[PDB]
Amino acid sequence: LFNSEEDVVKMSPLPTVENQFTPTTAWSTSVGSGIGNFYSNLHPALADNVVYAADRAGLVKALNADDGKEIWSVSLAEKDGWFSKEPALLSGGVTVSGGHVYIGSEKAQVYALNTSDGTVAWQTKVAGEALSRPVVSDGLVLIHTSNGQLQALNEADGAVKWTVNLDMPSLSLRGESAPTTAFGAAVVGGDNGRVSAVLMEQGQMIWQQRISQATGSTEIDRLSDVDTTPVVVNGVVFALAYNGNLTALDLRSGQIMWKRELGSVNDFIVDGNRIYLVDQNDRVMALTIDGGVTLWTQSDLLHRLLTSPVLYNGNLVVGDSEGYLHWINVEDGRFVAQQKVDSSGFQTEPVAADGKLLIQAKDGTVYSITR
Amino acid sequence: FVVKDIHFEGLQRVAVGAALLSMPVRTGDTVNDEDISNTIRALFATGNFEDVRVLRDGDTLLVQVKERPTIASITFSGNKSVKDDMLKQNLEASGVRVGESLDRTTIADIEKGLEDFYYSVGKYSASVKAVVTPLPRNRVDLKLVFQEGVSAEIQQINIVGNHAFTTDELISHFQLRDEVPWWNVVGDRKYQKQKLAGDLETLRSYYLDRGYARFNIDSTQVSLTPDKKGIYVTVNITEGDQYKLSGVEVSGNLAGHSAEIEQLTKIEPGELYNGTKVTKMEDDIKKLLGRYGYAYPRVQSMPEINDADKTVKLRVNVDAGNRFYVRKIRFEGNDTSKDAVLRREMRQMEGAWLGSDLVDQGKERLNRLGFFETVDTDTQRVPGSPDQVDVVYKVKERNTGSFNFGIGYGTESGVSFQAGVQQDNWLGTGYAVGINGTKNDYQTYAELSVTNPYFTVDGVSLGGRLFYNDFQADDAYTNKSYGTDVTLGFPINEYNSLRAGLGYVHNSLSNMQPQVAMWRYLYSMGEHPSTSDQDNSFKTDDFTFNYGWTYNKLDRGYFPTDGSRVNLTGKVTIPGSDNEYYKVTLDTATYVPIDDDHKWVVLGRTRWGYGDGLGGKEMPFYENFYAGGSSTVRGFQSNTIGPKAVYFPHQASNYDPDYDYECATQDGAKDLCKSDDAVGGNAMAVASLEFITPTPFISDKYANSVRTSFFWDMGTVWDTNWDSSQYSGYPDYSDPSNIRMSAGIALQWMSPLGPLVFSYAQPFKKYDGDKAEQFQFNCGKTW
Amino acid sequence: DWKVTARACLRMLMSVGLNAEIRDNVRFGLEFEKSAFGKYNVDNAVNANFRYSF
Amino acid sequence: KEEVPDNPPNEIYATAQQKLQDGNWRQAITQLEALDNRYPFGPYSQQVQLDLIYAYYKNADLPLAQAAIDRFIRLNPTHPNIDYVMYMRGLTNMALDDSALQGFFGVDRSDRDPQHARAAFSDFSKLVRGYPNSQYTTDATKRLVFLKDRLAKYEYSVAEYYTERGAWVAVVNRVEGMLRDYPDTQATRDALPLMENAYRQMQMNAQAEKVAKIIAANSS
Amino acid sequence: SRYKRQVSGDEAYLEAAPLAELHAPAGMILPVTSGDYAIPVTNGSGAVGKALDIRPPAQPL
Amino acid sequence: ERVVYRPDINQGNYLTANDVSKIRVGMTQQQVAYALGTPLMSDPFGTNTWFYVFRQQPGHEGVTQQTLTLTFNSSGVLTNIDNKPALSG
Repeated sequence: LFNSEEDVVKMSPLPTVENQFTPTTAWSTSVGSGIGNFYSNLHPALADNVVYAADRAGLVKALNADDGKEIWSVSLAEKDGWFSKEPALLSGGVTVSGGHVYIGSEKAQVYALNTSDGTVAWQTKVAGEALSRPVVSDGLVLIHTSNGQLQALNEADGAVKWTVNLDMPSLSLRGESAPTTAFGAAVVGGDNGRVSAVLMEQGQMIWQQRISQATGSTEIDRLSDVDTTPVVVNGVVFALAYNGNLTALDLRSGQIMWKRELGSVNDFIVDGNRIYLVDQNDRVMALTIDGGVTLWTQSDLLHRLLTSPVLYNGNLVVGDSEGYLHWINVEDGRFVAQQKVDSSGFQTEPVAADGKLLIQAKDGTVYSITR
Repeated sequence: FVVKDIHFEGLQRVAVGAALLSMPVRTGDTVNDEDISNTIRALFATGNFEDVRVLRDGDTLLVQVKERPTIASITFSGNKSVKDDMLKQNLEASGVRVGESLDRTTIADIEKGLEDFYYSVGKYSASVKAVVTPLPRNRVDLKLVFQEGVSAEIQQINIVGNHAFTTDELISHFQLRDEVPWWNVVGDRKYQKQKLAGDLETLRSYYLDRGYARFNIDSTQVSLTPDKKGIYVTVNITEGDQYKLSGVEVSGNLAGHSAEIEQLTKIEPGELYNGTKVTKMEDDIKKLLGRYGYAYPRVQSMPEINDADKTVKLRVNVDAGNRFYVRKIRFEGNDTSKDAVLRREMRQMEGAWLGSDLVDQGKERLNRLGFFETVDTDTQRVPGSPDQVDVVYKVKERNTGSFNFGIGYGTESGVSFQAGVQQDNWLGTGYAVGINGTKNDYQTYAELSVTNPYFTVDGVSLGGRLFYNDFQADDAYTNKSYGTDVTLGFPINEYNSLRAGLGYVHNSLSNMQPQVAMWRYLYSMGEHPSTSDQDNSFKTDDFTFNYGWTYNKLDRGYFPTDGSRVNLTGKVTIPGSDNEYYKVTLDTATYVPIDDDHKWVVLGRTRWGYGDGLGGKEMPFYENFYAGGSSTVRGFQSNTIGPKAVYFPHQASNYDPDYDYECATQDGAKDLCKSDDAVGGNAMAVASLEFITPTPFISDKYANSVRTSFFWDMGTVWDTNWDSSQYSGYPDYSDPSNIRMSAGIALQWMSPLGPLVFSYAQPFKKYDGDKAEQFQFNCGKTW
Repeated sequence: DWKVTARACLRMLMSVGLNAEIRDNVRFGLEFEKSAFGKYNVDNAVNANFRYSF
Repeated sequence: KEEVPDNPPNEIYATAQQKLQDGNWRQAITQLEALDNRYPFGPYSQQVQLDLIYAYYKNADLPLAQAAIDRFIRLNPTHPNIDYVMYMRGLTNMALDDSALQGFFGVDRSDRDPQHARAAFSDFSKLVRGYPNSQYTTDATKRLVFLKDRLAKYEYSVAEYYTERGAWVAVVNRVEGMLRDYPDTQATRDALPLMENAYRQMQMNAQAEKVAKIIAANSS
Repeated sequence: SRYKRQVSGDEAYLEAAPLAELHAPAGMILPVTSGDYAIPVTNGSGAVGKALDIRPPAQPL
Repeated sequence: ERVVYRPDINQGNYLTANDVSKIRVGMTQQQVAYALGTPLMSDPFGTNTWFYVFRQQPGHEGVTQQTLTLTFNSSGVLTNIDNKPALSG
């Protein structure tokens, strides 16, 4: 037993830097102790110059967006005991709609904290732990739990209106990809490749569709499942798979258009039919318009676990799992800029609202970043 | 077309007759191209080598297959966490094993077939690169290399849907662990699909013993994050409600035996449902019918849960065979082990009926025997008779035996040798003759146990033993004792025994300091040493007679929470010894639970054994009782509780060992040293009560392997008759009312390497002269 | 075959050590025992055994 | 091992045959299995299997040799010298018994799992009844006379613990199963006084007089 | 090296007690046998003991 | 009453009080094989007599035996059914 824990991939050696912007951080504020090592999406929201936060064990704050001072540091924890308490596992990005703040949890709970003082307005238990973001859609609070269910809560006070059941494989990847609104509908994703198009009012499924190939092996090589970000624009519906091509669907019929296989892992973004992705290897492949050219790609960030793109004024900002912030360009990205080393690792989706560039670390150290 | 000449050119490796018989065509047959296609199919199916071509122009059929290197010289690369033989037997049962003429269209196939095994082990990398180098004359040296990474780690096993019960207490009784600290080791973060189906079963078996009758697991999902390093598991419990037991009515087909079953199925009205008291009632009916001549008892029970009330009414049915005779016993697999030792460890007579519990409880004794690795069993029906069966056991030896040899260093005591061999299996029957040796710079120990456990074969043992001790040491005495002993092993029943036997020992001690505490042993027994010289010696010949009765009702493996255990030992030298005395030793370790939950218990252990000589002669000082240390009275130093010895002006100690001996040695105290380091008196009486509480405060996941406790120790060791003449300048040592209580706290700890016992006591009652010390972290305590 | 186990406690209540069995169940243990030879002294005698399981 | 330098020729089997006819098996076993591993198809491929079985047997090899024999029997069960391969297969089964201890031969081992003696008597009988005009037939009968007696002494030894335990049906069954399997051997005319101590122990004095009518008339 | 006695060959199986049949007395019957039974003599001139040369066939041609 | 150790010793053919009472004269050698079970000891000394012995040694100081001995004639018919429910001492 000389030494265990070897390595196989030996990710990128972090090549040189060509700084031309020198981006700085205006302020920073720690929020409790974050997830640390548990894989769960948790990004900070933003409303009228007030950026919120969250935590997997405790408090959820409402720090200012210009100074960084607390407004209401509610605990939202459980009861106590002899000399210790038990934490409330929270997951799912924070969502803001008016004066409500919905936060899912891993104990089948959905908190509805207020923005005034942080007092919970209503609470209703669901089936299965919540791992997706609560999606506000004309009142409905549709949430994709980690059980293949699409329960759509009400906004006023609980009132679970309707749930839709989806298939689940023997061993699935993740229960992400909460649905999105599309002309009064819900284009949800789902495991095992299937992508449903359930309705908004009651949930009558209009059509389903297969997204990729399977049967490569017993369980491992058929892990393909769309769980990233179902997006719709100009009638075309894209939805990123895990192993095969992404999507080419329609609102009404849903027939398969161009089926470019390039790009199959996480968080595609449409900004004028210029779809940037990462695919099973952390390379920024600026995908084509509709099939073919695949204009350009990157090779310096191979096997360095990155996050969702940010698109900060054209520049494709994206952070890796080591805490670096290598800026990219929009026409021919060759390391336009890069930031210093932010320790503790980056594993959450960086939010790109108007102005600031809030991003949460693996413990919670959100930084407003400018240049 | 009629073929006239069969043309086979080259005949590389396939036999000529095989090539002739593989072709459905011969000389003088009329066929078409379809039969040619069937011949191509046959050449493809024979699997030797298939580069074929067919040409038919005149009167002969020109079918020829080209040779190719398509042998099986597998070699393994530097795999890290996998044994070299597992992949060997895998490829043996599944392909490329020596021969078989592996083709080119199977490399990727075997690569995937081997990668799906690495996936099963739990290493989700599966990087295999297999190349084949061609050697002359149809030979290939296939070499495969592996590029594996770190395996998967069990992440949180958080459960959704559980009420009135914390999430951690449930996982406390689970097998798949998700948080292993350096504190202790109970499991490991390693995924096992077979182990999940046992955890999902023990969860139901644990949640059913409280009255929660309704129980249905909706779904159990298992997932993994991208860049797979962790695995998440989810369990969806649905509790429903709590119910109580109402009726245990029985009905079915019994041979007029309900009169004794209604006494085994009666229940108290109002009792809560118990998920493990029904499995026991079923096994208690499976035994009453088996004891009456029924081999395989079938018992089933369906609970009739009535809604709108807390009532469940079980209905039980039984049916148990006809006779199923078992008149045969065969043992196979044992080598160099007599058959006669295998038939004595089981309770199953040949020619009698079959009992489903006897043939299974015999396997337990065969396993507990010791020199066996795997003991299987099989019940086969003989042809003909429909009831007579044969039971056979398949055993495998373990190759018992050892040879210990150790050498020490210059450790301020001298070089120490050690040599021992027992092998525990002398010749077939199961004798345990062994020889030992602990040759230190002062010690000359040697063991000669020739024990025999089944003489007069009913369960009674009989064992002889010789020994030689030369413990040259100091007291302020160089001893040398050699002898032998032989005792038996009368077994009464389970958790009960009784030993009795004879003995003999000749002991000679010399170079001892004249302390008055032990200076009446010779003055009464013949001798009369002088008060000036010290070189005097003394030796006796003893004829001992030992006896005792054992009792161990612990009802637990190594963490007792109930029961008791008592043992006595004696020794009498009746007919011919130079010193007559008797010494008893009684001690108990009873446990008492305060409630119906094995978490709050209180135990109490006492020790006794007062013994004085008879016949006008005192008891030897080398057989006295010592008390103290972290074993009996925590808070005091090692075995220093008895009466303190004192000397007189006998300072001729013959060139004092320079601080090895003190307190009126050659250069010690001239007058009345008033020694410390007491010597234990004949009498002894200690007792200690101890509460046990759950450990505050750690997570409930691993809060069942600490077992902190609050104890309260006390005891006394006095001498029944010290003196009463003019010795009024020292504290009286004959008063038994000299107890020294010492309470504190004890902290057991099952470390990743064995158990340890931590205890910080505090003696709050002591008299003049007491060696006090704390923080005694003694380990190895498992009794 | 290096297969150390590093056992600790499986008169001495001491001797943390290892078990270096390689070929034929022959070990190379190195115990660190600390025994009481008199009444109150536990000093020394670290040692190493052979453990030939013939 | 060793790098045996066989260019093509049988000059590599010549030195192996010389070492086999030299009282040295362990060194000549690799020299045979190498030629077997690399050329098990040509003219020097039939004799190599027999010469390798003979080298594995004289080297006291484990069931690997039995497997090598069962492989020679499976491929080509037709040979004018086939009676030797069955004799060797029976010989390994017979030799797989005599251990009697860890490393010594001092005690009469006759009651230690006699499953290999029954796995050799069958093959020896099939050999002696199939080809009765061979040259290894005279020793087969002389070996069966001892092998069947050895099973008789195992039956007599397993029918003795039950007569002292107190179960007088098991010894009756084991002597009934011995009087119809090995009647004319030893350890069978001595178990008759052991069936009489049971028939008389169950109040059958009207049925033990028949046993004490063969004991007193069919023996000394 | 646990089996070294019956490898080089020895006269241990030889000089065994012969197989004498058992003749039932007049009036009673014996438990007739089947299965394990010594085949007829089938005598010849083969060597027994250590004189028989345990060797593979000559060439074998 | 030396109470040290004596395991339960039972020897074959567990009989009852409702199974023996069905045997009558001359039915066959077949219904007797399925009414009580196959016999444990026969008489190979040239006769069809079957021995149904029910003997047990329960615990300490106890031996009970029941020697149900019946003999069938040549080719079937039973003629000499005999029952012994007491251990003659």
